Amino acid sequence: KFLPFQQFGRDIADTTDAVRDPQTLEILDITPCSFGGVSVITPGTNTSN
Amino acid sequence: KFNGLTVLPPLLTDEMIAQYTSALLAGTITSGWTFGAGPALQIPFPMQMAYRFNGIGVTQNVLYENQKLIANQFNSAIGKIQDSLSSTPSALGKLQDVV
Amino acid sequence: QYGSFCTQLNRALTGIAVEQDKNTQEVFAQVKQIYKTPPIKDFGGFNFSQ
Amino acid sequence: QSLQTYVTQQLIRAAEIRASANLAATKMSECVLGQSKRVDFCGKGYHLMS
Amino acid sequence: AYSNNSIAIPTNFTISVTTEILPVSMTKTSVDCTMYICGDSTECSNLLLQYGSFCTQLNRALTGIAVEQDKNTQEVFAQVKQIYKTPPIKDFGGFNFSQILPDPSKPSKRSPIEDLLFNKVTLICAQKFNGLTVLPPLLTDEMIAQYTSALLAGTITSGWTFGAGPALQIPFPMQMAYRFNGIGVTQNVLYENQKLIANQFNSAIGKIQDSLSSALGKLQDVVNQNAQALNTLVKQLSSNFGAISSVLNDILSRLDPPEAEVQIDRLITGRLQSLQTYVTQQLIRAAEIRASANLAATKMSECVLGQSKRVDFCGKGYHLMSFPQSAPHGVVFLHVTYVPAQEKNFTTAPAICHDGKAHFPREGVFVSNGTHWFVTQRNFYEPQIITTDNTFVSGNCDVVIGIVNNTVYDPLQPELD
Amino acid sequence: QVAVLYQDVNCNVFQTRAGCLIGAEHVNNSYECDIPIGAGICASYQTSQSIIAYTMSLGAENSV
Ligand SMILES: *[C@@H]1O[C@H](CO)[C@@H](O[C@@H]2O[C@H](CO)[C@@H](O)[C@H](O)[C@H]2NC(C)=O)[C@H](O)[C@H]1NC(C)=O
Ligand SMILES: *[C@@H]1O[C@H](CO)[C@@H](O)[C@H](O)[C@H]1NC(C)=O
Ligand SMILES: *[C@@H]1O[C@H](CO)[C@@H](O)[C@H](O)[C@H]1NC(C)=O
Ligand SMILES: *[C@@H]1O[C@H](CO)[C@@H](O)[C@H](O)[C@H]1NC(C)=O
Ligand SMILES: *[C@@H]1O[C@H](CO)[C@@H](O)[C@H](O)[C@H]1NC(C)=O
Ligand SMILES: *[C@@H]1O[C@H](CO)[C@@H](O)[C@H](O)[C@H]1NC(C)=O
Ligand SMILES: *[C@@H]1O[C@H](CO)[C@@H](O)[C@H](O)[C@H]1NC(C)=O
Ligand SMILES: *[C@@H]1O[C@H](CO)[C@@H](O)[C@H](O)[C@H]1NC(C)=O
Repeated sequence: KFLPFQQFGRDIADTTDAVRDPQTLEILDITPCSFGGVSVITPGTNTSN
Repeated sequence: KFNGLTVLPPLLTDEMIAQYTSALLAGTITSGWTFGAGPALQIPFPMQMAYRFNGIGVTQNVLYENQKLIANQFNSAIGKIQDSLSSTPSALGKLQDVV
Repeated sequence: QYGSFCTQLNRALTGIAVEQDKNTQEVFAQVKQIYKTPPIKDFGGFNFSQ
Repeated sequence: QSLQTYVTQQLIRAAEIRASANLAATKMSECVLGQSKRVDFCGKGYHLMS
Repeated sequence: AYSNNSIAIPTNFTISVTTEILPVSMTKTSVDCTMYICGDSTECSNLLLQYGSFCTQLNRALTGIAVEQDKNTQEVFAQVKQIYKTPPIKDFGGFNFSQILPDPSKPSKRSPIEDLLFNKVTLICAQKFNGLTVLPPLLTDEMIAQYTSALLAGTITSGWTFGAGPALQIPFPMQMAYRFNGIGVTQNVLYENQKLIANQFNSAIGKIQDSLSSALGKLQDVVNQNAQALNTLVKQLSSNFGAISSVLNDILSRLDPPEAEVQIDRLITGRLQSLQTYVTQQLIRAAEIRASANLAATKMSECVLGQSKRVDFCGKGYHLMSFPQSAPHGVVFLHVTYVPAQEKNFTTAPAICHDGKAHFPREGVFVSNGTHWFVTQRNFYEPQIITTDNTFVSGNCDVVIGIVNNTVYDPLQPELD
Repeated sequence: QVAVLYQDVNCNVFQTRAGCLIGAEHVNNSYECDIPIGAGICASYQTSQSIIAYTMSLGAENSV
C-alpha cells in the first residue's frame, strides 16, 4: 500500500513497482529468482563413484 | 534475502543442542563426575554432594546434618536466578552484542 | 583478470563457517553417550525441575 | 576493497569467538564433568558443581 | 539405574594412552616487497619509491612473525634447564619404555614413534627464488629431539620433581604409586598387581603406533594452508590487473616511457594489494598458531612436569602421566590415563550409627555385601571391616536421613579378653 | 665491530646452513648464547675480544 503519488520503491537497493504505463498502473514487487550455491557429496573417488 | 549474501544453517539444530545439554545434566545429576572419566557410575545425589563438600575441605557430616537447609537454599537460589534472568535486558548482552 | 581474490575470499568465509560448527561440536558434544534422568525425582530434597 | 575489509573483520571476529568457545569448552570440561580447584573459574566462592 | 540407596563401584581398571597433536610453529617466510612487485626494474622501483613505506611495514610484519615462531618453538620444548639421560640399564619394573626414548642404532637419534611421525608428514617448496625465501628454524630437529629426550628421561627417572627444582631420583613403581595416590586410589592397589599394570601399559604403548600407521590432520592442514597461500601469492604475478600485460619488461618495451607509467602503476597497485592480503592472512594464521603453541606449552608444563587434576586437559579419564614427542612443526603428547571398568552395584548408606552415635567414613564409602556392611575406597573396590580407624563419629543419628544400623569393631576390645 | 650474514650464498669465512657468515669464526666447544642466527647455530661476543659463532648448548648435561 503506497500513497498515490510515488513511482519507485526500495528498502536497501531496489524493489520497485508501479509499472510506468500511463494507461495502466499496477504495483509489481521485484525479487530475485532464488539464486544459490551448489555443493557436492562424494564418498571418495577411490571408494566409489 | 539480498544479492549474493546467504546464511548456512548450523550443523547442530537447537533441538540437538538441547538434547546434549539434557544428557550432560542427567549425567552430572545421577552419576557425579564419573561419567566424564569413563563408564557412568550411579550414586545418590546427597552422597555426591557430600563428596563435593569433602572436596573443598568441609567435613562430610556437615551436609548429612544440614541436608534440609542445603536443599532449601539450592531451591531458593534456582528460583532466584530464574526470576532474575528476566529482569534486565542486558543479562544476555554478551551474546546479543555479538549478533 | 583481477587475480584470484574471489577464491581467497570464498575460502576464508567457508573456513569460518566450518570453524563455527567445529566450535559448537567441541563445546557441547563432550559425551558420546546421552543419558536420561529417572522417572522418579527423589533426589533427597534438591529440586531440579527448573 | 569493501569485501576485503568485511572478510578481514569477519576473520578477526571469528578468532575472538573461537577463543571464547575454547574457554567455554574448557569450563564445560572442568566444571561440569568434575570439580575444579581453580579459585575463580566457577564463579565467586568455593566451587561445588555446575 | 538410580536409587537413593544404590551406588556403583568399579572393581577393575584399564590404563589407556591417548595421542594429542598440536602445531607449535609453522614455516617462516620473508618476501622482498621491493623485489616481489618489481622484477629487477629501475623504473619500477622509482615509481614504487613514491608509494610510501609499505614495503618496510610488510617486511617488519613478516620478521615479527618469524621471530614469534622461533619464540614459540623455544617456549614449548625448552622447559628444562638441564639435559637428562636415561640410565643404560632399562629396569623400570616391567614397563617397556623402548618405544618412547630414542634408540642409538638409527643415525637420526629419534624414537620409533618420533620416526613414524616424522615420516608421516610430508610448488609446495620449489618457488624458484621469485623474490621469496624461507629461513631455517632456530632449533634444528636434532636439538628438539634432544630436548624431548631430556624431558622424557626426567619424567621417567625423577617423577615430577625435576620440574620444580633439582631432579630427585625415585624408582618408577613408586612414582606410579604416587600418581595412583594422586588420582584417588590407594597406592597399595598398584603393588598388589603391579606386573599386570606393566603389561597393560606396554600393550597401550604398542597400539598407538598402529593407530598412527593408519591422524596428523592438524599438522598437515597447517602445512598445506601455508603452502597453498604462498602458491596463490606467487601465481598472482601472471594477472593483468587491467594493464596491457603482466610482465614489466613487455609493457616497458612495447609502450613509450611517458605513456607506460599510467599502466605500470595499475600493476604495481595490484601486486601490492595481493602482497598486503598475503601478509594480513599470515598475521591472522600466526596469531592462531601462537594460541595453539601457548596451549601446547601449558599442556607440556602441566601434564608432563606434574599431575593435573583438571578433568579433560591431559586425556579422557583420570590422568596418570604423559610423554611428549616431537613432530614436524608440532608436538604429540601421549597421555597415560587410568579409567575404571567392570563395575558392580551395591546398596549404600550415608552413615551407620550404633549405641547412639553416628559414624561417617574417613575417606571412602559404605557398601553392602548383601548381609554385611563394608567400607571401601572411592574408585577401586576393596572391602574392609568397619572399624573406628576408618570412620569418625559426629552426632547421634537422629538428624541424618538414611542411617543404617550396624556394629563398628573396636581394635582395643580383643586386648581386654 | 660487527659481523655480516648472507641468506642464500654458496660462500675469516665460515659456511653456515642459514647462509654465509663473515666477521666471526666458529669455536669447537659450545655455550648458551643470546644472538640467534639459525639452523642451530648462533653468535656472541667473547674475550683480544672478538665475535664467535657456535652451535647452541641445550644445558648443563647431567645424568641422575
Ligand atoms: C519443584 O519446583 C516446582 C516449581 O514449579 C514445583 O512445581 C509446583 O508443583 C505444584 C504441584 O501441583 C504446583 O501446584 C505449582 O504451581 C508448581 N510450581 C510452583 C512454583 O510451586 C514442584 O512442586 C517442586 N518440587 C518437585 C518435587 O518438583
Ligand atoms: C584409495 O584406496 C586405494 C585402495 O587401497 C589406495 O591404494 C589409495 O592410496 C587410496 N587413496 C587414493 C587417494 O587413491
Ligand atoms: C581386569 O581386567 C584384566 C583384563 O585382561 C584382567 O586380566 C584382570 O584379571 C581383571 N581384574 C580382575 C581382578 O580380575
Ligand atoms: C557376604 O560375604 C560372605 C563371605 O563369607 C559371602 O559368603 C556371601 O556370599 C556374601 N553375600 C552375598 C549376598 O554374596
Ligand atoms: C528411598 O526412597 C524410598 C521411596 O521409594 C523410601 O521408601 C526410602 O525410605 C528412601 N530411603 C532413603 C535412605 O532415603
Ligand atoms: C537402630 O537401633 C535403634 C535402637 O537400637 C532403633 O531405635 C532403630 O529403629 C534401629 N534402626 C532400624 C532401621 O531398625
Ligand atoms: C657450496 O660451495 C662448496 C665449495 O665450492 C661446494 O662444495 C658445495 O657443493 C656448494 N653448495 C651449494 C649448495 O652450492
Ligand atoms: C676443532 O677440532 C678440529 C679437529 O682437531 C680442528 O681441525 C679444528 O681446527 C678445531 N677448531 C678450532 C677453532 O681450532
